[PDB]
Formats: sequence, C-alpha cells, structure tokens
Amino acid sequence: MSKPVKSKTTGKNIGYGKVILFGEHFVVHGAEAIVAGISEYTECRLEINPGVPGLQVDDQRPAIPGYIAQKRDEQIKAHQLVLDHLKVDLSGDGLKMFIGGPLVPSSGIGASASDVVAFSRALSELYQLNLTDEEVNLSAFVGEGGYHGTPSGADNTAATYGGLILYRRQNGKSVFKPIAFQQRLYLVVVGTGINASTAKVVNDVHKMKQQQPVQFKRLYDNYTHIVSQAREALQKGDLQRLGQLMNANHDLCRQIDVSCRELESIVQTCRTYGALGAKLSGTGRGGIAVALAASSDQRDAIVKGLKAKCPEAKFIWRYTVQPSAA
Repeated sequence: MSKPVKSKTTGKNIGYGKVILFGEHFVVHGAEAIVAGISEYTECRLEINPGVPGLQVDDQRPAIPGYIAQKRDEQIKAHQLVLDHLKVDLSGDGLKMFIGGPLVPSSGIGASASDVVAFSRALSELYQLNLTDEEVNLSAFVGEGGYHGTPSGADNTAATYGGLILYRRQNGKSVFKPIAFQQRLYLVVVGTGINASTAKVVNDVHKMKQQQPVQFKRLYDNYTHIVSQAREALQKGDLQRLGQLMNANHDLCRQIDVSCRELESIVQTCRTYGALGAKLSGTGRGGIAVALAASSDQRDAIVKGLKAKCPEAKFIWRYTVQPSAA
C-alpha cells in the first residue's frame, strides 16, 4: 500500500474539460476524430484526515443544477476505483477532498474524466507516486469505469493531456496522438439540459448501418473527406475553413439522425451571429453544441445573440483551446 508522504497538496492538480470538434459517432466505425482538451479545468486538493477513515468529498465545482447530486453514486465508485488502482488505503486515516476549478460539469463536457484525472494527479502528489502522464491517464481510465458505461478513452486522454488530439480506433483499440496548432480557438459551448445515452444512440447508428449499408457507407466516406480537410485547415491555421467543415460535419450528423430540435436551434443562432462553424458535440440528441468564434469580441456577439434569441441555449459557456506551440 502507498503511505501518504505529504499532509496536504500544494500543487495545481487539474483535469481539462473536453469537446469533440470532429467525428463523434463516425469514429465508432473507424473514422478519425478530433477532440479538444480545453483550458478550463477541474482541480482536486487533498489533505490527510487523521483518525477519520475514508474519503470526505467537498464538491464545489460550478456544476449545472442537479448534476452533482445525480452523479454522486457514480463518483463514489469512480474514486474508489482510483484509490484501489493506486493502492491507497483509507481504512485508518482518511482524506479530505476539495473539488474546484472553473469547468462546469454538464453532460458532454467530459467532466467525470476531469474529476478522476485531477484526483489521480493529487493522489500522485500526496503519496509522491511521480505518475507519468501515461500513468495518470490509465488511472483516470480505470476510474471512469465507475461512471455509466463505457469509456472509449477520449475523455480521460483529453483531460490528462489537453490540446487538440487525433482519436481513432486503430488497429483494434483507441489510438491517440497530439495535433500541433499555432492559434487559439475561441469556443462557445452550449448545454441543452437534455441527457442522452451514448450506448443507446450509438446502437441506433449501428442499426441504421445494418438497415442501410450503402447509404451509411456514403455518409461515412463523406465524413472521412471532411476530417482530412479539417486536419489540413489546422496545420495551415485556417479557421474560417475549419468552421465551414464543422458545419459540414454537423450536416452529416443530422443525416445519421443524432441531432434534435434544441441542437438545431442553437447551431442556427450561432451561425446567425457570425460563428465560423457550429455543430453538435458528442452523443447528440441533447447534450452540448460547440461554436467556433473568430476572436474574443465576436464570441461576445454570439453569447449575446444566443441569450436574446435562443431559449434552447440553456447554459452558455466561453471555453478555449490553447495553442500547442508558438
């Protein structure tokens, strides 16, 4: 068992949020996906709790209403998975856990991964485990097993590493590599307030493929062209084109029946107010959408326009993706 070396963490142990820029659903069928680990993060602080067994959680994240209550049981399992994985024993002296950071937990933003990532990092600090990024990512992956199934890996990987990430099922598992990019991405992410079941939607997509092998294959190849071009746009630093491609991607998502009225309303208003591109992000049929802005100022216009004109935009967040290099 790991014995605690420090009495209190003093570092900044965080896990980044996540949005899928390209390729939700199509990735299941072998397409490349672009996932963005955002700057906005969840932080975990730990200290010893002498004489008091177990893990005391003081969850102060700015989560949407009801989110923390509704995820608590899964969180309990998630945290215990990480403790067991890291060989941490809280049966004598326990730990007080404070959870913070500016990330807003809500369906679609990868918050559960940000949680287990931040936790793994703080444990590494307190127990002086010197976890590598790979080791943290695995710990997060194990812990993500405590939230409702199933982890592909993209959420923990974005939360651990941040930045842009190429995500594909290769050769027969999830494969991830970083994407070099020299420009800030100014994002508006919007929550619908509607919860979707990944497993259920993904299986609906499988069924459509079984019912329409030739049509599906058409949409799938249509996708592969967009992502190819998206990679180009990024290497060039061409954000207008990147935005147009996001629009094209949303269009394809509508054609596999994973959008909804609320998502459509949001994306229409984002484009109206000058988004370079806008699309559902992740599972669809609820959850979040993401818009790309050309600057911080034009983001102010999109947020203003959503608030005045789109009642379906229940929660509006300004998030950013950091450039990998100068």
